[PDB]
Amino acid sequence: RLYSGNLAAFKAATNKLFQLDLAVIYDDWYDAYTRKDCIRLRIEDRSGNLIDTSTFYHHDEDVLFNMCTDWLNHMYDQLKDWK
Amino acid sequence: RLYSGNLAAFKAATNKLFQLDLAVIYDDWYDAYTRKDCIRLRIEDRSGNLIDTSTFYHHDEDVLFNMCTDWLNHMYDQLKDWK
Amino acid sequence: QIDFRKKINWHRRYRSPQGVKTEHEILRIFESDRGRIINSPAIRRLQQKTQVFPLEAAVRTRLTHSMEVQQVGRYIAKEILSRLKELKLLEAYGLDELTGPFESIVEMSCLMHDIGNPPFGHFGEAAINDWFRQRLHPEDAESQPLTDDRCSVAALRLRDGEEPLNELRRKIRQDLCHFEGNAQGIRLVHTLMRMNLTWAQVGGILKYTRPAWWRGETPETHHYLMKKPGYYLSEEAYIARLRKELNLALYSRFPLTWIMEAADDISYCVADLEDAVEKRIFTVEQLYHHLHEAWFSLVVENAWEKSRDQFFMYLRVNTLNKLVPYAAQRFIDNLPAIFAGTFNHALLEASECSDLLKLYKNVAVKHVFSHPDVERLELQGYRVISGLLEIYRPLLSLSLSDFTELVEKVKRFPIESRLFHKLSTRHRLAYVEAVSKLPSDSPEFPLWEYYYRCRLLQDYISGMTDLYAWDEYRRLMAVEQ
Amino acid sequence: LYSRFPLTWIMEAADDISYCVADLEDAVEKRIFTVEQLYHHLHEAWFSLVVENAWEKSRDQFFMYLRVNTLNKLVPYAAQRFIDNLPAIFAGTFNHALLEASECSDLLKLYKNVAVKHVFSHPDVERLELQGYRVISGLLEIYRPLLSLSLSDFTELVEKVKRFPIESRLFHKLSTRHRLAYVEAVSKLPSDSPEFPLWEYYYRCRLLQDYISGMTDLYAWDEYRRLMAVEQ
Repeated sequence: RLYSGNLAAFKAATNKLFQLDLAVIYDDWYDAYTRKDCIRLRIEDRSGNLIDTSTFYHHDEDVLFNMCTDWLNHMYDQLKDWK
Repeated sequence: RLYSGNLAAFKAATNKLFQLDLAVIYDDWYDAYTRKDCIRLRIEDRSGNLIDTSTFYHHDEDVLFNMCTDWLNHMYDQLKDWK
Repeated sequence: QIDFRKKINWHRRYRSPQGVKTEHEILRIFESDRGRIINSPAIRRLQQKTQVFPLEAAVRTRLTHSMEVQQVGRYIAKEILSRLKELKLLEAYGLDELTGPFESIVEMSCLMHDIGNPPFGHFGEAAINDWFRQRLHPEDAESQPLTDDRCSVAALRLRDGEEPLNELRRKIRQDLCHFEGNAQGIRLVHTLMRMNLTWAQVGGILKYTRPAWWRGETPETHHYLMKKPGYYLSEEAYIARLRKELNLALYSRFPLTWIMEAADDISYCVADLEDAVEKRIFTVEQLYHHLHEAWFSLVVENAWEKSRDQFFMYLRVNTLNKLVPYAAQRFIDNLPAIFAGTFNHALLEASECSDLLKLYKNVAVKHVFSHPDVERLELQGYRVISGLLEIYRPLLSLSLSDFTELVEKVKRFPIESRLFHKLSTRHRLAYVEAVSKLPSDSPEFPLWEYYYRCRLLQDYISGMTDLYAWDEYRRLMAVEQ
Repeated sequence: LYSRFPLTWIMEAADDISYCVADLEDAVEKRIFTVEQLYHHLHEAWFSLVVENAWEKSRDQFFMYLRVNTLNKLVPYAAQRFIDNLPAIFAGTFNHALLEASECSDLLKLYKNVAVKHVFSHPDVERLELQGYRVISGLLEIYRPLLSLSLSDFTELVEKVKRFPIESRLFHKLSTRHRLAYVEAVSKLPSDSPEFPLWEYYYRCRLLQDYISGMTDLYAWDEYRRLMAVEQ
């Protein structure tokens, strides 16, 4: 199963994004065609407009959560220069 | 027996009066001549001087507490214009 | 004009029997309603809730007390019908072919009086009310927006600069801190169990008429009928239609309810006293001494002198033969006001009946309710309810998106998902149906969703027994395996 | 750096097969559901060879037949995966697992999802999971006062106190091996660098975590009730 520390890091990244006056939308499912699990994240604002949306595929959830957290930190660095 | 919400409303009115730098004195008994219960309230100040005093009679305590709370709110509106 | 055909309605909310019907079909309808009421899990839950003493001996539960209330109500209804038939007013009042429904409705209303109380009774309601009062602070919304709003919910704060949304926050905040047994009973009979009772049967259990979201003073012409909350905000629409089905004005009451109330006032005294003897607290001699000191001649002297398990069987009968005809005559004398629904008094509320009832009540308060065991049970129940609410608190701290996602299926909320799965199926289905009908675009969606989440929590907490809640409280605290 | 010892791969593979099948069997032994429901759920959540042979040759001895077929289908695949990618494994940089699109993944996922649907959702597991969380949190809260002391106070407490009764009793409640490990770890530190308090706090927290993690379920549960004055 998923390790607790990875979930904690993902939650910390989500809270950091939310404190930046942004909205994080999380969706997930499984794709049997590719035999993997898929997670899509859609970033928004206080008005509810899409900014960045990306989907990740993997067969192990520990790597998937790490990739998602890395992407969230990358966007936070990008959009935290200002605004 | 007395319903909890009525007692809570009476306590809230008492606290509102007390925060207004006033003193609320409560006395109660039963009158067998009229076959009812009597509650007298005496409002005071930081010095200990009577301002308004009234007594209510009823056979059911739920109505009695409602009347007392209504009177307390009426005086609070009267004397909260100023002082 | 008095016509009881406009008040005894046998229609239903779903799959209602339309058309014309005879006496036999109507009687079969009401027998079917009895069949649904008697065979319900709520009654079997009443089987294991305490009345005064802890559940062990042959002490009484809620069910046996309901069985006395039912008998008294049926006897009063029969006396009223007989007295009306003697005076040749039975056919002029529209009751010629409706006596059976009359008695059945009164009996079933008396049976469903205690269907909606929470575990531990008066001390359960107090705990729920104080917990939610601490969480919401309804006294800070009575006027224009403040800067010192102590509410702990962001969406329920009164943020100055918007008056249409504020009215709704005020209503929800005031409603959520007025849990009451009868309102929960109405909600249980209609929404949670889905029994589909007739309109008259549902109206028979509407005891008080004050809305739960009421703020301020009540009119002087209804100060008795509005001394307690009557229904919640989630049933308002329902109640509206109920009035249209029974020709009831605003803040009015269904006639037969009066009779039921009367019954709940007689048994309330005498039964408790008997149990005090059975638990070896004091004895018959002390009973008479305390009664005589706290004081009449007829009942007390006959009971004390003809006696020198069979003493109480003689004491009840005399009290019933002294009280029931008085209630019947009070019902018949003020019949137009009761049929209008505006009678602002009770049937038994300066005669000797009030004195005898007060005698029994004060003796019971002096010698029974002051025992240490009752007092200890009362404190323990308060603490248990508070602890359960504290345990389930994390479900109320989530967000709209998180709770919505949790309902549809999670990997990010293990503890919350397990806590949610611990709830019952019926309550979750009720939440789903309630939330589905809401418009998903209005700015009022979060307010209603929070209201229904709190309603779900209160239904779960109030749907337990004393023993089940106690055991679950020790299990969730890791005190017992 | 960041490399792995070859044989570890094999061990990981094993931890992935048993992980499914065993759990399923226990569900039957605790009287949760039965064989017929097993096949129905498997068929609904879905292969021909193993499942059909197991279901048809069967009409305590069903599982003894189900294991063998799964082993004879899975072990040679793992052996061939080990041998095929041997240089990368010997280098220590193989960034995959042995059993990670063949039918083996599908069969393992079938077993796993059936177990998640019908076994891990039972109320008892869920209740035990909440109770364990609360017990561990309570034990940490109870032993918190040991972490609020100072360097001098804890050092004096280790060497022998009259000023810290509760703390001394709590410290004496710990095991001998953990305290000896703390003593040896702290002795080697330079006693003059400005980094001494940091390392001492790190090793104190390590001592607490070793003590907490060195218990059994029953021992921790009983100790938690004893320290809370719930049982004598």
